[PDB]
Amino acid sequence: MKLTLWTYEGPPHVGAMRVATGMTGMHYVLHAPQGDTYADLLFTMIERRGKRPPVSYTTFQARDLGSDTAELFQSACRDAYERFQPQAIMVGSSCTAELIQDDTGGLADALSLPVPVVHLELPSYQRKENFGADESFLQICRKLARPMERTEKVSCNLLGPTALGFRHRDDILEVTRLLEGMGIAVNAVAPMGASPADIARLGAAHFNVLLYPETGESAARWAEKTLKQPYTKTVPIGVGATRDFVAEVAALAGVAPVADDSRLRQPWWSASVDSTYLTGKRVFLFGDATHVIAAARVARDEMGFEVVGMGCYNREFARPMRAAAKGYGLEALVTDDYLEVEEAIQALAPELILGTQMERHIAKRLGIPCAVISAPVHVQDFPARYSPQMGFEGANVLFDTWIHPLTMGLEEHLLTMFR
Amino acid sequence: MKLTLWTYEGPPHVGAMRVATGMTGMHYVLHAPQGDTYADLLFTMIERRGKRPPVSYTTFQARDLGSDTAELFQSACRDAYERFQPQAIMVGSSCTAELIQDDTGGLADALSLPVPVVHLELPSYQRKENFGADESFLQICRKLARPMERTEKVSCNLLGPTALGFRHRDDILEVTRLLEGMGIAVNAVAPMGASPADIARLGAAHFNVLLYPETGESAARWAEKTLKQPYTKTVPIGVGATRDFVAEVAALAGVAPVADDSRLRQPWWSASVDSTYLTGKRVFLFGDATHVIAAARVARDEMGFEVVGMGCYNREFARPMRAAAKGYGLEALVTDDYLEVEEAIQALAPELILGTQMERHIAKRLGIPCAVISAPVHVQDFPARYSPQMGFEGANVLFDTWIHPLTMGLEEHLLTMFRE
Amino acid sequence: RGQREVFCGLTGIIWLHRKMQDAFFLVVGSRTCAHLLQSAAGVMIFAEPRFGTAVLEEKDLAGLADANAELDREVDRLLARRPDIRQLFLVGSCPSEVIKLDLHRAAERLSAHHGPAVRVYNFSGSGIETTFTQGEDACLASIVPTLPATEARELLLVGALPDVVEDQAVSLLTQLGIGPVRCLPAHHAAEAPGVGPNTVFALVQPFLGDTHGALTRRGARHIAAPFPFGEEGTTLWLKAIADEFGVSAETFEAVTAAPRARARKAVAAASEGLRGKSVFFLPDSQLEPSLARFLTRECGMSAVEVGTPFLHRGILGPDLDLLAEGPVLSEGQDVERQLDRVRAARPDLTVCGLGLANPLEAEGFTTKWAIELVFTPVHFYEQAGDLAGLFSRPVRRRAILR
Amino acid sequence: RGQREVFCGLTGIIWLHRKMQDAFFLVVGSRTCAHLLQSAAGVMIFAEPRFGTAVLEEKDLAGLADANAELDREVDRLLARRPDIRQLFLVGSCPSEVIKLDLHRAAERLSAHHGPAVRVYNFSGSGIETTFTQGEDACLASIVPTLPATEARELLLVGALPDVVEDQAVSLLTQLGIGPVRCLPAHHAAEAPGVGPNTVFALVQPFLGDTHGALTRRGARHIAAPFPFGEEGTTLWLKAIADEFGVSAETFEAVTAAPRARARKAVAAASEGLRGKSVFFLPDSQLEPSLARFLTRECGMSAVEVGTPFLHRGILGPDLDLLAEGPVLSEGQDVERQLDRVRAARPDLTVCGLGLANPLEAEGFTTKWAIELVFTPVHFYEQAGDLAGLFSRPVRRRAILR
Ligand code: PMR
Ligand code: PMR
Ligand SMILES: [Cu+2]
Ligand SMILES: [Cu+2]
Repeated sequence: MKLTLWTYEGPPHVGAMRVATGMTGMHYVLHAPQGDTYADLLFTMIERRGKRPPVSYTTFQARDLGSDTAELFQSACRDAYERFQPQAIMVGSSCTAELIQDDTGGLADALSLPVPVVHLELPSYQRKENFGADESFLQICRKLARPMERTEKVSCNLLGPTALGFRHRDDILEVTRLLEGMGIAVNAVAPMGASPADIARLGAAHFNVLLYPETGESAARWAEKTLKQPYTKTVPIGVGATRDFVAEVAALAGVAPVADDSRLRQPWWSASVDSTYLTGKRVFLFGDATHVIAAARVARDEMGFEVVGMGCYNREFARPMRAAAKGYGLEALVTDDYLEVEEAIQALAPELILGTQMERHIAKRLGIPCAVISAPVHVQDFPARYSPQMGFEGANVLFDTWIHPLTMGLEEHLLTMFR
Repeated sequence: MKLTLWTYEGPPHVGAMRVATGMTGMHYVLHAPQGDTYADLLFTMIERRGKRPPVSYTTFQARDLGSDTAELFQSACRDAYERFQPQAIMVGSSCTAELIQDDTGGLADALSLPVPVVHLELPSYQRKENFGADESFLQICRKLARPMERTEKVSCNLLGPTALGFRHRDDILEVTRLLEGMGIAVNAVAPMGASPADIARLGAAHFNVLLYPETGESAARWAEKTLKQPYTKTVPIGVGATRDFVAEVAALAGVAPVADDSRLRQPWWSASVDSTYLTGKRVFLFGDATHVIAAARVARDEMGFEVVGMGCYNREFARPMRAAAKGYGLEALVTDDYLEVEEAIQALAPELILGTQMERHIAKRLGIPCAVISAPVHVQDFPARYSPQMGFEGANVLFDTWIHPLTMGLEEHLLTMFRE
Repeated sequence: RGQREVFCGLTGIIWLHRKMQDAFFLVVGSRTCAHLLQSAAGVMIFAEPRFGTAVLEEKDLAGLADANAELDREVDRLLARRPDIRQLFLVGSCPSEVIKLDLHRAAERLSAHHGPAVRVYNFSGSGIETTFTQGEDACLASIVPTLPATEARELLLVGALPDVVEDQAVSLLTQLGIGPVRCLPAHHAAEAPGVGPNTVFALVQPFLGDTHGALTRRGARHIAAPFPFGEEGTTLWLKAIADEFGVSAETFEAVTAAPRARARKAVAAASEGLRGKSVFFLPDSQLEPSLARFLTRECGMSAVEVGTPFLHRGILGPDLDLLAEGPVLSEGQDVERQLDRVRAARPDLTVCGLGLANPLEAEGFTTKWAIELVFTPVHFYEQAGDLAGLFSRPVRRRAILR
Repeated sequence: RGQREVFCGLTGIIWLHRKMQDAFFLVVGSRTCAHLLQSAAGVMIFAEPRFGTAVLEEKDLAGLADANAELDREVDRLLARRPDIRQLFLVGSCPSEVIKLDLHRAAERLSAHHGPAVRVYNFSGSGIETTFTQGEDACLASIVPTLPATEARELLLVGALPDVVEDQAVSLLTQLGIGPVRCLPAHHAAEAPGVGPNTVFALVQPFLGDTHGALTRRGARHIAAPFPFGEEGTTLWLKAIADEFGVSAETFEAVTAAPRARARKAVAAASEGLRGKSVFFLPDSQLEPSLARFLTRECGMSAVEVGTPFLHRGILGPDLDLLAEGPVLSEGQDVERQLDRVRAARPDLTVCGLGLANPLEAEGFTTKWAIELVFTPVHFYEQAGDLAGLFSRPVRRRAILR
């Protein structure tokens, strides 16, 4: 019953909702009490989305309970099909709806809508938003994706990018550029650029590229078994990881490793005499395990930083995080509580912190350089400009974003000394 | 005569070194005293070049004066040729060598080096840096560019980008992708990404694209006069200016205007409810005339700000400045003195300041949100990331860069209100 | 009847705890309500707020006595962190109501536990029962049945108001000269005032209906007046206060002449962009009747429709009499049908819910979002010009951009 | 002879500006020298520093008397603007030297008609005559003409020590048991030292040649000591000072044993990366033989050659004597041939200027920039580890970055 002031992840119904709005033509009716519409404006505000999210809440009140709740669910799904006209439907329940004896699948099946309907079961109190998104994507793949014939040219599927994600759009663009330079053609991108037709085309790709394991591991493994599609275990964040990803993708496809590193500037700008002071700086890393692992690798190898703290808020990723932290000689801070992170920061005192929005604000109160590298972000952290976190230009973006706070601190300190 | 602590532009020879660093295979031989090698290094840090700028200094001393200066210049030019093997050489004079009656022309001619030598005549004390770069580029074009049979297809030249320039490198890529999308292949880019072969290839283009007037205006006028090269008068900074530039260039090439608006996100983000507070913000704008005029257009038209200040340090562009400022109901501030700009900022008290690095520091002292849009910059402003100021991606970059200080100040104020 | 886009009542906590510095709002809710508070509060979350939510686990939902024990232990840990807090607010939430955990009995137990100093009032802001600004009055409607009685005939400003607006209202009422003012929401429990049949209460915000009932049971009788939105509404508010207290007409006019002129010039300056325009009101904040009236007469705008999540005719009476016969008054929400209606009407400006604000901008309709009116000082005379500017700004930006 | 890559003497103004609070550095030069100061200062110009340039125009060039008159007017305006400045320094420049404008006569006139409050001296920072740190030499040698002739024996520490380094040196000397200690670059004119036949001086910096000559004409005598950069060199410096002061060896050792241990530990803490490495010095800051001795003996780092723009054997003797015979000395500067020499040597660390650092790094040569030692406090005991880390950090970064 521990009181929570800040939550790193939301309820799984939010995570599954990050899949519906990414997909085009997929509307999902979710049983929620009247007032759970707050999560709808996350995409309209934080992600600045013109489209209304494909969510049709039942919005049951205290007046309507018992059979009336089922009546509201039935009518909501009927209206969603009748007017919203989705190409596919998936059904879920919020925490309050889960608590009552509500069966999402039964009413939707009784409606017998011609469009496919995907029933999601999510334990709202045990799991969190990332599991909701992952398991929702898994259910959509299982319901729609079939083992269709392979394509003529080499085709890859970009699994993992979901809505309300950190740099997902620009990272999609960068990885698409790398794959096109390789010679591979992206058969489909899910769930960000996906459609119910596109998921049916997941069986067409020769291999799957798993950009974000949090939202795409389970789809990747299910495609590995049922669809006989092998997926890449490496995430291309930073120059070294980008080269490793290029090698892995070339090995999987059989294509030649043509990576345009002309765009690359992070190695040379790091090797310059300017970035000498960057050597030995202490960095604390928190956020999603993939981002933190990649950022720690980048900071230690390419940026010349000493990885001083490492942790993730994905308890589902405890083992890779622990293994990576043992790689740099640390213990992984796998915690979902911001207070443990704050105590680690105070007792540890890093020079620079890279992490979530909570991470950045903790640093601001502690008065030490802060940058954002993880999924929990503000509206301002969603950029209109082209700011990938992956690929060779993503390396330049990472270098600039990480060195910007240190440069501000150095310039301000020098000015204050001079005055 | 006057006590100056901050200069918006350097001596005229610096712009010539900027042109030399921009092009490959061009060497600049400077008659300068020892200690004028300071400008060699701005490129190696601020622009961060992997290779030394292709410039040489005589570095004469008290011992090397009179005829010894002439001997030093002769030997320096000959050694520069025999060591660097450049395809072309230009010779110039600093303030100290301009004081003495040493003539770079006769000394450069007497060596009779086989590669073409370009003779640069720049009044150091009277003039400034941007004129130096413009005249250097113009003299290179005269000495190298010749009337040439036009290309088989539609080909264009990007004129203006020189070394030590405000996001010139990313603007090159952005305008280049714009041109390929519209169906026009780039013939050559000068001064940046140019060689003495490429300067001669300037006659092969169907038309000229003048990205930066400050360093590339004179070359375009000369090409119009002799090379018969029409030059675009629209600088594609901002969505509206980008569309105007696209229309003008499509008309010049005769191809249908096809521009990729998929990457564009600035108009929608400014149209969002989150951008409502931006309306009515008072912005002061200073720096190079072209960038400031374009930024004022961007701000007023789609950022919703009101431009309560406009000024430039380019005396050569005072007239377009005063013409543009009138369209917004203001008089421009054509000055090179930082005290005048500081007093204008204090009197105006704008909510946001867009200008050079000096303007950013002035805003920081005055506690005003600041952003940098103009040429005088530090290492920090030169980004490793793709940060164009032109095209639609440049418009997105402009939006984010301009609203970053405002959103940062808003967040700080919100936190202060919430908890003391 | 259908889908309803409006926030569940816990969102009223986010601006309540700014008024009440000795009150901690301990939400008893699931992960979803924690996420609501964290998201809505946004920047607040990083400045040690006074609201915290005790998440219910599967071991928590089972049983009630164990849930009560865990809630009590959580309260003790929190009081260890914050001994300064003396009026805690257990807040019922949707899963808490489904658990049927007794907030009343918990209030009694915790009040007995810390009788002398820390006294705890519990209300409900669950979405099944309470929506948006109904979160605020429900909080106040829980304190009222427990405040001490008094035997002095006094005026009290019922409703949460910003400190600037509160001091301005107090100054205006003292300029009237008759009647002492004791604001109902006490910023500190030690500063708690007294309410009884002697007192008379004048409403300052339209969503306060449960407080209306609680004060009706207290014995005080309402004085109906237009609510302070714009120069004219606040003018009639002060006029009704003066009539209730027998303050002479000439003294009230002399007091209000200059500030009324200032407010008039302020609204006139901002209404120019809005002159001859149309407005659509989507039901979120319950502020919509008074806002529509103020925009209709002071700002010269035309209202297609005024929508209300809950219409209290009793208190909104006078503001409805001032409001023209033009617009259609809607009670409840059907977001799909309302969206179709606003698409059909093509209003120049649409005061709509925040979740619908950006999509409506995408469709091409200028929008204003009432939650800012909930926080921003838009009440009374001086802030009336700011209130007009809030609606003027979106249309002005639409004109400037295109 | 040939192309040289050492900055003209005006760059020494920016740090002398930092050391001398009562001194303003008025540079009579062209726009090129103003751009030099602006580029070199970086952030410092934005803090309204004390160095300004009187840019000469074409009419200034044409008319010598006109130039003198407007110089006088500029100084009058500066004195009106800044009442705090009590000593003003006209800095010679290349264009001013070609002008033949006698800045010494100008300084005489200015001190005549602005004194006694304002003391006006001249020193030349022109590249044609003065190179880099010799500008500090030029200023410190220009002040000593006007120093009073004393009759009491005085120890004169000469050099622009950092204030923290200055106070450490002062405390260490006073606890040695020496008499009074004075510093030549005094922050204030009233604090300026006195020089006489009995007065004796010790040089903290090697490139202070002109001062070493000038103080001799006033009767002062030099201390034959190695320059106190780190660990043992500091011990030799203090021991020579004690020997000229008659301080016995045993009390000296008892005093310096405590700092010596931390100095040795700090040097060893950062010399581990430097172990078994080669150093290459480019002539930039006339400091090179001293840090070469430090690196070869204390850090155990091989030296292929030591380059100085002008090596003064008289002051550099003891440091050169302690330096090994194997390293070879370079006189003058020809960066074109020196780059081929550095390519032939293939050193693991190449100390050079900021200008050549990046191109050498692109070629695979780890580079250190010598201008940083004159800024960062690196002398004496406590900063020995700082200097060692300063030299080791580029090597470490190259090791990590592969
Ligand atoms: C010759 C011109 C020049 C310029 C443009 C500057 C600024 C500047 N010089 Mg270095 N620098 C040059 C040389 C020298 N700089 C000097 C000072 C100085 C310092 C303290 C520092 C430095 C550096 C640089 C740099 C890099 C700015 C950066 O660190 O962000 C610029 C452009 C900077 C560095 O190398 O980064 C660790 C740094 O710490 N300069 C001095 C003053 C006497 C000289 C003449
Ligand atoms: C419902 C949740 C939600 C989220 C994701 C945030 C963050 C955020 N809320 Mg804040 N807010 C949402 C809406 C509301 N917020 C609240 C308060 C508030 C206001 C007054 C303001 C705001 C806004 C926002 C915004 C816009 C980002 C901002 O301008 O800082 C986000 C994403 C912000 C604004 O300018 O909106 C355009 C601002 O001034 N919200 C409230 C509590 C009643 C609600 C329900
Ligand atoms: Cu910042
Ligand atoms: Cu900033």
